[PDB]
Amino acid sequence: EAPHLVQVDAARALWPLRRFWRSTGFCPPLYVLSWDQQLNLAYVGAVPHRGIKQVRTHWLLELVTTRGLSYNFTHLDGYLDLLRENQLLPGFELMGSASGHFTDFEDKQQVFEWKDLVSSLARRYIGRYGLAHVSKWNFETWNEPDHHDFDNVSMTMQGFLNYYDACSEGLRAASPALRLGGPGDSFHTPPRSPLSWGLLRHCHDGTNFFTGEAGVRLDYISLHRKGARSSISILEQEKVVAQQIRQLFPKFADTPIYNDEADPLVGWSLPQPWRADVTYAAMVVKVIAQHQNLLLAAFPYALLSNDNAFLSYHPHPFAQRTLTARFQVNNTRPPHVQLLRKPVLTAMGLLALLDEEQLWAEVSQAGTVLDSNHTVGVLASAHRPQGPADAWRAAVLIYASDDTRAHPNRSVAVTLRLRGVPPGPGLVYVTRYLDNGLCSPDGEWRRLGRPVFPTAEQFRRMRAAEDPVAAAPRPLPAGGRLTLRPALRLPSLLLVHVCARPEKPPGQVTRLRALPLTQGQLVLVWSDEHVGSKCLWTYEIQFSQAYTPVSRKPSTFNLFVFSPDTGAVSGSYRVRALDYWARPGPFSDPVPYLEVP
Ligand SMILES: *[C@@H]1O[C@H](CO)[C@@H](O[C@@H]2O[C@H](CO)[C@@H](O[C@@H]3O[C@H](CO)[C@@H](O)[C@H](O)[C@@H]3O)[C@H](O)[C@H]2NC(C)=O)[C@H](O)[C@H]1NC(C)=O
Ligand SMILES: *[C@@H]1O[C@H](CO)[C@@H](O)[C@H](O)[C@H]1NC(C)=O
Ligand SMILES: *[C@@H]1O[C@H](CO)[C@@H](O)[C@H](O)[C@H]1NC(C)=O
Ligand SMILES: *[C@H]1[C@H](N)[C@@H](C(=O)O)[C@@H](O)[C@H](O)[C@H]1O
Ligand SMILES: [Cl-]
Repeated sequence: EAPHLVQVDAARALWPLRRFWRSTGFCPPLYVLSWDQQLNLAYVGAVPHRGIKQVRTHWLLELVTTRGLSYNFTHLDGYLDLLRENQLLPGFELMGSASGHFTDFEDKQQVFEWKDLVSSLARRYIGRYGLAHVSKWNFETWNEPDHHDFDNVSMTMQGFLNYYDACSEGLRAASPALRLGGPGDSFHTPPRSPLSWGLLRHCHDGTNFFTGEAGVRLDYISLHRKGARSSISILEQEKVVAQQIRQLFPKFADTPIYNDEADPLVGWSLPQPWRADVTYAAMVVKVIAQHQNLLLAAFPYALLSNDNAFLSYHPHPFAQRTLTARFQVNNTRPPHVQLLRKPVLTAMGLLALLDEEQLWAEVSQAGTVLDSNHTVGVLASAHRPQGPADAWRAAVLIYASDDTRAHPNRSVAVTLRLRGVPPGPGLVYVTRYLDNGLCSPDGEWRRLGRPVFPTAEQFRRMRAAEDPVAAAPRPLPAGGRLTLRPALRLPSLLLVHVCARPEKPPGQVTRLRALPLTQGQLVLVWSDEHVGSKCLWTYEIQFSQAYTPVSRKPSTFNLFVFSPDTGAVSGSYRVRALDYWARPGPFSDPVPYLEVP
């Protein structure tokens, strides 16, 4: 592209910037407690600053069995505990037959039983995690009721309404604070998608199966719309459906709309080279910027989820719609699993640095102003100080993305003119850059000859490309102004982080834990919930076999694979935050690790 001017005015905070994109999801195949999944959700929960919050999970109610009605919740307990351990919430689709029990939602007895199952499970988890926590969950209907083969379950139009009423009453009986929505489907033009449009009319005007009341609770409306490789198309399609909802159903004018399957392209398992690397990452940011700049900044849009928490399959470790790249290394004894962080997951960590107020910004090319429906765009945020562990911040995230198309020839000259940064102590800036040249684990894999079972050393070389290229903190010029002139590739992401120096140093890393990978290798993962500030250079890790630093390139991602040359991993580990002014936080409580022949 021709040169782009990107202006950001830090003195001009316009309105809130809600972090509406912090969701992923997946469908188990016909698993959720496997070691593979345990590693996967550790990667998902390791996005800093709760950058991913929800995991929308299909078939949760196939993790419950019945007797008689009694319910065995053992498997469901295991999955929800695993999300909880990783600071994640279920996108709780009320989806499953309870291992064959439910077959017909026009059978009155089954409808009552469904309500009891939903009451029972809700009360259980309110008891297990607390009401405050469970009230944050998006309980949702069965996935895509108009595009699903219900098979051994009979789910008619009326059945779906009966089912819904049982979901709603089941949750109500447990607590009125619990949230329910649906249908989680595309809303094709009537007379298509009868169960989806039918749900809305039923909730607007229909009769409640249990109470006879006119209308039924619907806390949010969830749709699914994908891009067919176009980013802007997602937004376009959402607006058409939201307008039809608004016109047909006056009561839903302020009802929140979710797009909880908002992917570039339908079909997660289809190999696509652009899914492997920064191409997918930059498009995801582009879609988000489009939503903030062209919609939210007036339909009541509240949530966007990229449905990309699936585990990839041989022979396509990198090329599927996944946050991680899975390698089932079958030539070791015993065989083991390794995951790599793909650029899309790393990108969610850059988005996570965006703060609560949107700053004025303008992108232009030779004086023509361009909105986010273009290949180059920006999201800029500012943060107002909380306490003494906090201070003023600005985060500027620039994308260069031609959707699913990557051209190795293609670059863009950007001039970033940041002004209006308020006076503050120890002002510094840090840049983080991602492109396919420097930061593609898939690139490194292909350069090594695409080994199906990479060696330990080969895995090290691939992982070295996971993190962005980071420039050390530099002091900001006086007058609160900064001009940068980066060359950006297409695709690429550039985050410019400007921080004032908090009075106190970082807080403590917590919930350190170690997941075994194989002999001589483990994953360390931790929480940043008490660290306080986002102005972090790295997490210093120490190992006592006393304590010595594990030297590594800077990384703010809350997970590290330890794979020393020696295979000596027995001992204890501890982790602490290091800020932009070289001040450490307190070390986490340490975690022991013992390999036993
Ligand atoms: C290493 O061992 C594992 C055994 O766990 C092998 O995993 C299996 O890999 C195949 C893919 O080559 C998977 O089959 C695929 O399933 C999907 C979804 O149903 C389907 O779309 C594909 O066409 C294909 O049938 C299979 O699910 C998977 N099984 C498990 C339990 O993970 C892996 O292939 C072995 N690696 C090598 C190189 O032999
Ligand atoms: C519940 O299911 C689990 C695992 O599937 C099993 O270990 C447990 O014994 C079951 N409890 C029953 C049948 O009461
Ligand atoms: C985005 O730009 C294209 C032309 O490049 C235009 O046809 C489309 O309508 C635009 N969409 C929006 C929502 O601005
Ligand atoms: C939505 C979608 N049809 C699927 C896909 O695109 O692969 C997947 O994202 C999800 O499991 C479906 O509900
Ligand atoms: Cl996709």
